Amino acid sequence: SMDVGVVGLGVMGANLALNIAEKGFKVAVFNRTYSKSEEFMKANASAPFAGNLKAFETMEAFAASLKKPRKALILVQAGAATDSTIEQLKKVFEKGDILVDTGNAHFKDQGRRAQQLEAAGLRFLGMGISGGEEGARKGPAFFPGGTLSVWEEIRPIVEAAAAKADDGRPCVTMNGSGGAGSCVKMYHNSGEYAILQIWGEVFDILRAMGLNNDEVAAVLEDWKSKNFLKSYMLDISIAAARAKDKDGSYLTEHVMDRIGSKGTGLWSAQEALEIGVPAPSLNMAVVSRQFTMYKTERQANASNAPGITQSPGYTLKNKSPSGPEIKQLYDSVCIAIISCYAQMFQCLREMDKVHNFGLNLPATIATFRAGCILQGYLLKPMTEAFEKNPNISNLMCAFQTEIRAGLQNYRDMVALITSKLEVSIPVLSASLNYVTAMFTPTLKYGQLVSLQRDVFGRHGYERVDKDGRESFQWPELQ
Amino acid sequence: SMDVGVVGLGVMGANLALNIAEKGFKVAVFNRTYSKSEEFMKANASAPFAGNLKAFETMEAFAASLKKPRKALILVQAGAATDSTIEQLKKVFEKGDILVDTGNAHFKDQGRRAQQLEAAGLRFLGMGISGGEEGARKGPAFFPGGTLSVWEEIRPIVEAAAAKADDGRPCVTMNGSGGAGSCVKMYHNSGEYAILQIWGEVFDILRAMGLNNDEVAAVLEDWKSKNFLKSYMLDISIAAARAKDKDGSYLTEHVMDRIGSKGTGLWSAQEALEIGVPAPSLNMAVVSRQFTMYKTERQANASNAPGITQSPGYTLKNKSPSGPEIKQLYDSVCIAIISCYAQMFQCLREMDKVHNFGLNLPATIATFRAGCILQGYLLKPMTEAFEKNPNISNLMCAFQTEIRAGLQNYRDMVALITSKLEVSIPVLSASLNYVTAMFTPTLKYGQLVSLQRDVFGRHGYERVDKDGRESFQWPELQ
Repeated sequence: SMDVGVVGLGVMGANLALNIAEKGFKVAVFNRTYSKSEEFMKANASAPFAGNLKAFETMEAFAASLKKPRKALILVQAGAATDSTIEQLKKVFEKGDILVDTGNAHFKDQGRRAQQLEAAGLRFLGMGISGGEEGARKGPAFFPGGTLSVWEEIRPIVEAAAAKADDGRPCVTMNGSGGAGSCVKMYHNSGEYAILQIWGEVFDILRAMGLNNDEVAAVLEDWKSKNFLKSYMLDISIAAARAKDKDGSYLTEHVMDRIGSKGTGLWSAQEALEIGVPAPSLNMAVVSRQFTMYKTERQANASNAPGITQSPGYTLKNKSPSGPEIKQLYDSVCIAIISCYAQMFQCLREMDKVHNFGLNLPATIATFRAGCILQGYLLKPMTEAFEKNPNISNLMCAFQTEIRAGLQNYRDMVALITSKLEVSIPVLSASLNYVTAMFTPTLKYGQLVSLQRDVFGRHGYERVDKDGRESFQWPELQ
Repeated sequence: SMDVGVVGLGVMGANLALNIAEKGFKVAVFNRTYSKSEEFMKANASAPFAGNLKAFETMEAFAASLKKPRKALILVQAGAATDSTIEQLKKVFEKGDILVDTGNAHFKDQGRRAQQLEAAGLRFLGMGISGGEEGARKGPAFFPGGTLSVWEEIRPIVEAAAAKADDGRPCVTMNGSGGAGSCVKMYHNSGEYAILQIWGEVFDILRAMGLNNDEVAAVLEDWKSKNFLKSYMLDISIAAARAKDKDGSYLTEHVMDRIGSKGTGLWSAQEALEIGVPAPSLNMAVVSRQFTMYKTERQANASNAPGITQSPGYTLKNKSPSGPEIKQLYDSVCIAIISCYAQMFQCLREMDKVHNFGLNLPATIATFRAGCILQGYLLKPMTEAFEKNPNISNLMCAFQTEIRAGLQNYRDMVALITSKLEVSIPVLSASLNYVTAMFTPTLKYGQLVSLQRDVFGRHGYERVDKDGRESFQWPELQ
């Protein structure tokens, strides 16, 4: 009798299964195209734990092997296929069993699937998984939401396969009801986008300033040694920059500049907008990708107006990590990244208030420390900040010191990049605005726009001295 | 019999009624609280066209008086209010009649309504209207869409009431089917958001640079005479700036910095994101308002980190429009505004192909020339530009000259404001990135990010030299 069943042998599904197999649990496996199951069993025939790997043919056979209550991690990356798979399962399953969708769809869909199901007798759980291929095999992070009782049943299996933080804690924790887990995964992917784009801009900026791919890597490597930015994403950027083609040249130069995406980012942007929390970096991260996808249009515009974007340029006198400007960039990045995290958490906090998940923010953040793509040093003090005072106005307050120290440098660096370089910095730019705007008591432009709306729409405006709305009597303008 | 009916007497309802009856048509009126109709016919009983106005009892009556096919213009608040009203009408009308919704619905709802109604034997028309209270009376712009059949039946009343642009052409045209008209209005409101914000930013910047409310007015005033920026919104900004409170001080100083919104801008942002078209200025326009609504949080953040946004500052030598700095700020705005319109139009271009509206852009953009909020000089050359080459890659090229000339000024100003001023410039900033990004053939950050996605997710990447997708082999990182 199998302890758990894993549905869908993808990048994640197969690695995850192994991980759980190696942890000692007997796992029934199942794929759409049985053939793949074969190839799978093949490449892993020799593993020392291949005895815990039972492959199957028919759902109905697969379902009987699992110890009641069955437990099935649906690892089929889809939207539709996930619903299709849920139907197959739902039929061959019995009252009480569990269906865990580790899927990657809108938290709103999870609220649906769950609700139908409980009324149909089966128990559901929407759970996120971050770590990628390696993370899946070695130990990712999970972000569950759903029935409180369902968690306790599954806890042993996931706590064992989760990555362990520097404090022995497994990076998994019940985040709250319904789609709470899928929401956290969504916003996680949201911050991921903003951060990857930040590194990407750094690359573009340094290249513009005269550094070649190797010299860039040395500054990333220096920044890694300074510790504050130590992160997975930083590591992969270094790999990405040093990478070389078969012909011995930098890979990056042969890469078509069009960034694909699969939606998590897009939705987080739309919901942030929906509920109304300001998250400029999260949006511009998606917009920045949209920029690339329009390769054809950009090429046409260029032809129509040759070198219109031309600037004076700025070639670096000191291409070494200790150079004055490179230190200016460093601070920029540190703050920029901090604001990305800030916005990400503010969205989550607000999302809890609105959907009432009963989210335990400091418990959730703690599970970001390893396995997931967002892992890195900064997660330590951020976890502590939210542990120390859970009702903090905003995450940036906790870093008031760091921020004061580099804010001017942040301002100078983008001022210089803007006037002198021929590079677009969507995210680095939006992030600075987030910082300046969020620490400003009175935004004057809000006074003007507020009045304007009254001029044509007669919407009225709030006053700082009275109460209620006031509407001004305006002269005709046509 | 009656020429046409109007339901709902908001700021828009009443005025449009008078607009229409003044033009020679008999207009049946209805409303929920018959009191409101009483108050309407009340205040307007002396008008030389009152005999072309008739307040009604019930829909039985209202629908009774109208020349068949009944044509009704619903003018109530969007949402459930509209839904109800259409249902009441539905009972009291007959095969062939026409329901013209004109109250700001998300273009997807209109397309649905169209079908509902079309399967029930009635005709529907989603028809946006813009111009505000004054414009509603003097003649605004209309953005209709749905069945062509209805259009030619309504063309007289809407043409006669709409504003006429220079060439004497009225600001109305059939925009396409279904929700094509509401879509145009949605994006019209989206450009409006961005541009209002740009003026608001100008106010903030000059105030920061030392100008008092009356001195900025003089700058705008000079900008108007330069003609290129002549626009409605410019005019109202001037009024807004000049306005004084009963205590004889500037109104803006007593205004609560919180910008309300009603959705159209929000959705335009979400759909632009959805179809994937890059509209950074349209997106940040909504965010900038979000920034203001978080007044409480901003106030708290400021208390926990006093003087954190403290900057060098920059006071101007001459507060006269002849000031060199004021001159570059001018180029900045010109260019900023041009990209706003550009983004707006690209959104519609793609919207049309995805949703197959059969929209004729040059006809559509021509109806924006007068009556609507976005009206101004620029709409003239822009209209020409699209009549000249309908499949021009991006409107920005048609303005290559002006861009080439002011681009560095635009960069230097933004650089200056970023470095020295204690103000946030969300949209002036995003718009500059839109310009630099859209004219750049190769965005290098796209190369890094592209590869990054491969590292962890094994998503592969497109090559500029091979064709298809490739995936590299990477070192373990954990």
